[PDB]
Amino acid sequence: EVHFLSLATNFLLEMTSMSPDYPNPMFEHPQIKHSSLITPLQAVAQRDPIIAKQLFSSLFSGILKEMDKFKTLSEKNNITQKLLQDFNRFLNTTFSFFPPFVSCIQDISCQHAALLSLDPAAVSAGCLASLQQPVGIRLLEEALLRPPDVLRWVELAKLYRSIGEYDVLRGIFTSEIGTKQITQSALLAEARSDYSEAAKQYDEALNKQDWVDGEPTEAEKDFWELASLDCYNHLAEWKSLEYCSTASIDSENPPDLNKIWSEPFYQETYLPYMIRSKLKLLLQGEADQSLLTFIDKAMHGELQKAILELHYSQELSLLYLLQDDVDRAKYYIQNGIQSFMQNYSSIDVLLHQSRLTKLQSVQALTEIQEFISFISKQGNLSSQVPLKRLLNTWTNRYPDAKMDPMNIWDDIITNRCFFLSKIEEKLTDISSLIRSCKFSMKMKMIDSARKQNNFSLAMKLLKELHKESKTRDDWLVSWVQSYCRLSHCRSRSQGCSEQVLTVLKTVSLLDENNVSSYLSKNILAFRDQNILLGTTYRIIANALSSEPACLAEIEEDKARRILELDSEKVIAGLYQRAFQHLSEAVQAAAGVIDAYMTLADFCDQQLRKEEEQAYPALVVEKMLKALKLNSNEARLKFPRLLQIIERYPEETLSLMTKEISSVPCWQFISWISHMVALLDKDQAVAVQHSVEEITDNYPQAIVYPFIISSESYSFKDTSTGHKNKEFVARIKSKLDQGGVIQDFINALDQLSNPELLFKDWSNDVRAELAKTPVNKKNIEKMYERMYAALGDPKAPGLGAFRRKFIQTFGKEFDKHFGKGGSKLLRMKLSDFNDITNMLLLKMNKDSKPPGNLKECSPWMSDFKVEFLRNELEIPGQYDGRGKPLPEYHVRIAGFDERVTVMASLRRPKRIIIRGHDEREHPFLVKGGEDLRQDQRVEQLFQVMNGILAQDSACSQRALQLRTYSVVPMTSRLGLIEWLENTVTLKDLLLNTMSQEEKAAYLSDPRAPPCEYKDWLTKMSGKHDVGAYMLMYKGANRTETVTSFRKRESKVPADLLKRAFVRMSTSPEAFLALRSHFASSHALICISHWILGIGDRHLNNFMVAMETGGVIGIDFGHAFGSATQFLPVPELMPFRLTRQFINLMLPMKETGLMYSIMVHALRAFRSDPGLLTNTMDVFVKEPSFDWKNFEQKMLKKGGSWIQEINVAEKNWYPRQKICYAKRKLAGANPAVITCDELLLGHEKAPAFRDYVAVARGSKDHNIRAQEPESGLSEETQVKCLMDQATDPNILGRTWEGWEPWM
Amino acid sequence: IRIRVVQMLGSLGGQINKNLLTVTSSDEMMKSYVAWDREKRLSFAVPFREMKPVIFLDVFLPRVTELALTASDRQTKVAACELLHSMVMFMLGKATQPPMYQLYKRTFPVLLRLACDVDQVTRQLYEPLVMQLIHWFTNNKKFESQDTVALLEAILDGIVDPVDSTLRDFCGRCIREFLKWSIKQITPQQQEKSPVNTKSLFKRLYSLALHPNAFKRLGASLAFNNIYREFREEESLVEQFVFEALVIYMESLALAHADEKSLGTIQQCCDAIDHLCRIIEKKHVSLNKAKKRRLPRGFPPSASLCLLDLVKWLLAHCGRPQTECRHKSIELFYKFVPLLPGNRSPNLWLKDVLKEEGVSFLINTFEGGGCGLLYLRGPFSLQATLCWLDLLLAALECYNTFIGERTVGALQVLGTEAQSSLLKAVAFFLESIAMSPQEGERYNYSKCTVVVRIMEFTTTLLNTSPEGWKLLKKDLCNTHLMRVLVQTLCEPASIGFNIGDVQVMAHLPDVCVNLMKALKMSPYKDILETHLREKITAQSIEELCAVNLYGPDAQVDRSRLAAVVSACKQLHRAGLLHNILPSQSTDLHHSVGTELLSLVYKGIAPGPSLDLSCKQLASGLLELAFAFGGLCERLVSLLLNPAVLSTAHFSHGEYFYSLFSETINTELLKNLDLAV
Repeated sequence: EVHFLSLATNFLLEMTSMSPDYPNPMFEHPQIKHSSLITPLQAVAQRDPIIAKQLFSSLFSGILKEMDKFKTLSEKNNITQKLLQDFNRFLNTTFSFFPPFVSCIQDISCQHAALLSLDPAAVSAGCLASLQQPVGIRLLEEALLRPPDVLRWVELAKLYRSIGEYDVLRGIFTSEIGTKQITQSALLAEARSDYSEAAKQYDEALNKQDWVDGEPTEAEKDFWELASLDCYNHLAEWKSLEYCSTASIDSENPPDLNKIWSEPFYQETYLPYMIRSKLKLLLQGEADQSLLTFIDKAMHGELQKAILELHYSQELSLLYLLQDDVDRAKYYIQNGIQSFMQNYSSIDVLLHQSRLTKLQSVQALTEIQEFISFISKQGNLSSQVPLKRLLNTWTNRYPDAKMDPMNIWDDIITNRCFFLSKIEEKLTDISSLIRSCKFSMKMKMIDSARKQNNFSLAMKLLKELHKESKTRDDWLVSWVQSYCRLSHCRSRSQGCSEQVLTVLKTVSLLDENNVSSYLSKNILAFRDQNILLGTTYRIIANALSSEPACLAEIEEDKARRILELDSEKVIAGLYQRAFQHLSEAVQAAAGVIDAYMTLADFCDQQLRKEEEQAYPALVVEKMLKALKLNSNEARLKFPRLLQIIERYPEETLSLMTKEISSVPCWQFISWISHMVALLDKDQAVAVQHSVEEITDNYPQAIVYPFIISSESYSFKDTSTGHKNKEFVARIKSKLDQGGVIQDFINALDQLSNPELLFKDWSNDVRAELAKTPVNKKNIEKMYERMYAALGDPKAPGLGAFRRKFIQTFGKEFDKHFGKGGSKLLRMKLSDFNDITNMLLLKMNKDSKPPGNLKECSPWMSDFKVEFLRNELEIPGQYDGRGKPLPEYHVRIAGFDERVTVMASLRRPKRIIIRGHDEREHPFLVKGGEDLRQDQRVEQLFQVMNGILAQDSACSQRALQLRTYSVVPMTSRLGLIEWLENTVTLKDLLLNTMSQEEKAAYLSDPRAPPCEYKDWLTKMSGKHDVGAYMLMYKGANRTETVTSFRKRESKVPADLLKRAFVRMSTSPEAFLALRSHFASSHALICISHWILGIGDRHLNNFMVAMETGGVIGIDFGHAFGSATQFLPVPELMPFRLTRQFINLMLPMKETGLMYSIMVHALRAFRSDPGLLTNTMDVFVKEPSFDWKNFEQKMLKKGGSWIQEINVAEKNWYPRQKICYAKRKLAGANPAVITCDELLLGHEKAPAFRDYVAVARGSKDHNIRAQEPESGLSEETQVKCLMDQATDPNILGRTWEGWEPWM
Repeated sequence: IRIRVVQMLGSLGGQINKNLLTVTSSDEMMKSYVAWDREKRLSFAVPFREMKPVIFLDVFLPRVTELALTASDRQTKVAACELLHSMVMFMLGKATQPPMYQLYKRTFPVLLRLACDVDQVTRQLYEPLVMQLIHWFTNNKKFESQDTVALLEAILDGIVDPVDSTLRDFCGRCIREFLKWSIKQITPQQQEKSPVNTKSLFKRLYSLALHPNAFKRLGASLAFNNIYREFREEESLVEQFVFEALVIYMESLALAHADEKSLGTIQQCCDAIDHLCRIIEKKHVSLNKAKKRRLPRGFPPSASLCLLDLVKWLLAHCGRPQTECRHKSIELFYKFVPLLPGNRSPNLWLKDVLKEEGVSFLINTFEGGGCGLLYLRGPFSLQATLCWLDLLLAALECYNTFIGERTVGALQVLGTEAQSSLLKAVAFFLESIAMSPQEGERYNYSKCTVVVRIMEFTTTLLNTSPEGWKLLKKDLCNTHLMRVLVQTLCEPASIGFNIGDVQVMAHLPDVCVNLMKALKMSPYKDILETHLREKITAQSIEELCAVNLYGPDAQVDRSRLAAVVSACKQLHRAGLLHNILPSQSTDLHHSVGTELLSLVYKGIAPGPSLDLSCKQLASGLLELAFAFGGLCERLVSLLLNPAVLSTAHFSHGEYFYSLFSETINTELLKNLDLAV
């Protein structure tokens, strides 16, 4: 079979010699004879296999395409049945599996009509052993499109079980092999790492008796056994694994022999758990004596030997080391390393997580090799210092926490303790360092297992080590500290009832010894003990304060122990206990950061509770004495200080100055646009010395935050506020000495387009003066900003320079700015701006936007850096997170001579500037847009995926929000980072359509645009907005649903699937292009909902055509503001439309876009509150008031015009944090849209229909059949996914939001 | 090797180990794992006897194209090259009856990497193919279409890249073929429109040339070295672009100031400008007129730019602190002055304009814009200090050729009648010249590269007109310049001259001795005598010439001897040794010389082992000991000696002859007829 493809194409091409066409088939002048291509084509095929596979697999389908003209209907079916029988015989009869042949038959099968039903249990057994899984997965899914249709799902599960991918594995075990009600409540409780309830409710389902409600088929009757084996294997359950593996094939006392060697399905999925569990149980010290005899009786033959030597071999090396014949084990481990290299060299290179699960065992293999090569010297044991350096290099080399699953941890730990026991025999202080090394490595194992939510695996290790931890004092106090940490962490998931019940029991255990004359000599753990008890009293006092008196009812001794430490004088006393135990440790490296920050956060949350003592004196000192050190958790909490000092101005102000002036002056550069805005605010003397220090040292990182805070700073005349304007003048005068940053910003102002700037000024003046013309001198104070930029051709020369655009615009407007100089400079009427509009329609038909070169702003086009005149240092570095190096940021060195406009409303421009590091950096410039909104939401994305990279269950999936960069240099001018080779989502879905699909989608009377518009007319009557106001009381439920399906069904189905097959052209690459798109879209759909972002239409999604991952841009409505203030609201939480569903067929939606969402939301709402603090100190900034918001919404022209009359007071920047804190702390996502549609559309006409459609029906939807508060993550994302696709909602939404695609 | 890879990868750890595969998995591999064109072309129809099915000839293009570069078997490499050549001919023949430039942009930059790779027979193929399809693409039957721009950018993307030094000189030949065939075919009745024409290529060259990248100017210079064979040997095209763009080649040369000396860019740009200055002196020796000329980057606009403003821009930029531009501009100033219609010379011209344009006007174009703080006495490398040092060096090397030539005088340009700033600047410099470690020696090199220029300036000022001695001050006649001169004479491991170089370490004793010879004829030889008469005296020699010499002392005593040995040898080359050290009131025979000879004679007597540097020191000392006087009769009397040196007893004179045997013979052959 190694040569069969080459021989096949040789015989298939030999007969063209007896064919009459070799007549120079290019027949012209620039030819090549026909023999000069077909001869080297078959000469190259017999040298390497891949191009031969491609030649055969193309020529076969060519012949079968040509056969379909003649050879009429009756014969083709028999021919295809013969080919099907032949391919079945190939797969069943092949002996040494060849990858570019197995892939060749499974490639030519999957493109024809009758060949699809190949052999759905031979495809799996071939692809699992030739290591060509992607193509069999694609073949089986293509057969499941267009009983045999259940075993196919079993073999698809068997394929996806081998390459990781467990989310899509459990996405078919709850939708296809289902229809019962224990599999759902077991897979839901094994989705989270909760491997005890789902291994305790499989015995209850496997020992069932009655079940006459529909008897379950034999497809899940073994799947329950397999999954119970797996969920017994994950946590350390050895004795109850061998029994469940061997006690379903034969009799009770073990006859285990050729029983498992016969019926080869019994050989696959019952052997490895058995030999693994027997070896593991022998590794702790027993006799066992049962797998040795089976191995020695199977150590004959060819079949019963050439599988057990081919697969495992490492257990064989351990077993012969246990029988102590070393060179037998040496031969087997050398075969093992050769086997590992042979396995790794055949996985296709982008098939990640399979290569990780292969790469995570070389440490154990080399540990066995190191042990043998250490023990194989007689003089090695002639002293103890080789053992000493051995223990040192063993202790230094761990598998990491938080990214390695726990069976690998147990592999390394079990092998290391077995090697230690064998060395402890072969060499006879010495017998104390071995025990100390053992105990320390086991404690590292427990501390790793606590982190990644394996608590049932934690508790048994706690109780296993517990009898040893009595010989000293330090070991016992470290043990009880680890127990207290474990019971602290494992109580965060349990409900409000069992919380106090499970944290009370980790109090009385500590009344024994770690106090008997140990907390007087050592002082290091003295702090950690007080920290632990203070946090325990914090948990107890926080528990029953949520639900006040029903919680301290059901329990006698618990209530007596609580009231030992009414009904309010126990809660206040418990808070007193917590504050006292937290002030013990602070009065008693990197351990002081914890002791500071616990007291910091406890007093901060108590103050936020109290606002609805000497706590501000304890917050600021204990926080800043840790911020003096490098502390990233304390680095993000600075505006909490800048709020506590403002609202508490009486004490702790000179304290604040004395602490803030003695600090490293580089840990404020992220918060610099707060401190430079606090200057105009009174009590700014606390922030003057640090600002002067940073403008002395790093003078570049304050420039662009200072221009806007000096653009509006109107002072006071009181005696404490006179020197402040002089200090502002001092910093302004000592900054920008070269006069060059102002020229940079002026050139970027000259780069943009003034034709929309005049439109922006027109809407500004027609919205300013049209209320009542008594506003004093503001038009005369704002006309100079128009007249400097536009006017004579001498004003841009005096500002920055001559323009190629001013040569055709400022020279032009002299014959219509005469009317301006006559009346518009002294207008004071606001009665007719149609005179501006008739000139404005002239300003677009004869104008030239395409400036075609860099020469529109010639300061940058001829740069030529020469000496130190405040060199520019490209805008966008100084991220913070440590000490900067202000020499190695890339200085600007040149501007490229080509600009490109973009496709939007405004048409922004793109510049291609160069760095002194020889690279080219592209960028995009935005003329006339405020950008302290997008900068703030990128800071939110940075804190969000700083959270996400510490939860283990998202770290193993490697989930990160892919950010970008914005720089707001001055107001209305900012740079935004452009990325290379990305395409908008609408452009992907609109290029992928064929030539008549797209054209008859756009221009068509039956098109889903025009059908939706005619539906809007026929339900309401007019042809504008307000038809939406009549439609909600103009149509019932069951009419819009059918009318929505009828126009949904006119778009093609496989459009994203065709988009990912058009560009992948390799069945391996199609899998890891679809899966990455699905994972990234799941993560941004759950991260756009916590801070509720609306307006998620087509062009605000950008995908990257090199790895298929979406990027989210254009952050219009930051908090809940798409359903408050639009005229027609939107009610969906995110965008999960038809195409995002039809990409995932045949799998249902619970496979991949669901477990990502569950794990991400569990990562989010398990935090101390850093996201809540940062959302709070974002929304409490006075730069985006109602005036700035309406000025932002007026930037585009559209559905928002006027008519609020209420929302000047209804902005309410406390209720937004109230609602985001609610839907972060558990809230039904039909109630949040209910409340936020009430608070903006109270006393609206069709308010009842809005609140009805957002509510549900209690017939179809799960979002109407749930409590409005106190939900959980899986049900929360379940009703979330229900509301995202409720066809009553999507039938009534905005016509440009595109709900039908 | 593979077993060692897996063993080290195992012992490397667990948090380190998974750095291996997780780089990105999409950098270069996910440009080979993607399609080339969306809608397929190239339908091949293998003709059977009756059927003729159709085969799409794209699906095994990106594997043939990878076989033909790294095959590691010349039985399949020639198969893949034959298949790829036939496939290129087929896909070229298909499109001439289906746009495929998305295929051209990935099948053209592999033809060059084939066509100049290693092997000779795959060089005999693919060289005429890619030299023929240039002739086809640069024809009017396929002119100005998008397919030719793919070839041109394929050529340029070849010419500027890291490590393909066998390919860049091939892309030069492609540009030469391009330029030849792009005027061999296009006719001037239609050669006024093309954006891939000659002049568009020239603007592409200049926009390449002013680039902060290191390689995009090396690419422009390779292009110009390949197009200077044309652009001069035909007429009616030369007098427009590059006879202005000589300044842009010189400005790219200036921009190449601090890249690397070992890059290979200065040697290319110097030849690039010289290959054209050897044609400006073949036509503009005669052809000079006020025709319609084109303006380059920097000059004021006019109607003609004949020659006279180019040399004025040069003489206004001869103090430009970019050194490789400054050298070429001064050199071109000297070889461009004698081509005015007066057939002038520098000696008439510069004084002829200095009398009638202002005395400070030829001062500020020498001092530059950097004439206008004790924070630098700590030895460090603040970027202000290095740039001021560069300005000072420009101001220092500007005068060094105009005074040294007969173009100007010395007391004319300098003196009290002008009140310049360099005379004060060097005295400011000579205060703390003799005074984060990774940037200290970076400051030390550029500090030490200017004291040599100071010494050369002090040399060249005197020996051209010795009537203006007293215009300099006396701080240079004091314990700063006559301190650093003794420093660079004996032990310049103090003022910053590190050793580990080969240029300045070899160039110190060629400038110290010529400076001293430039001061013995000076009237102030007495300051030199009274300074140097304090360090190399007889008592200092006998306190350096110790009594314990050959032991475990490796560096110390032999170094302390070798310092004054090198010092006196430099003095003897200078011809100033009897103006420092005279002998006793006796005969010729210098007493220090007789003492040194007796010392080396009686040292090897026992009481002896050796080394290599000990013998080098002994040979240097015994070579100095003959430089004092005649002394050869004493040497022969030493050689013929009947003493007996016993050993657990050979001759005691043959040993002393046998060790050295070269210095003795070359001293005996220095004087004849009184030796034999």
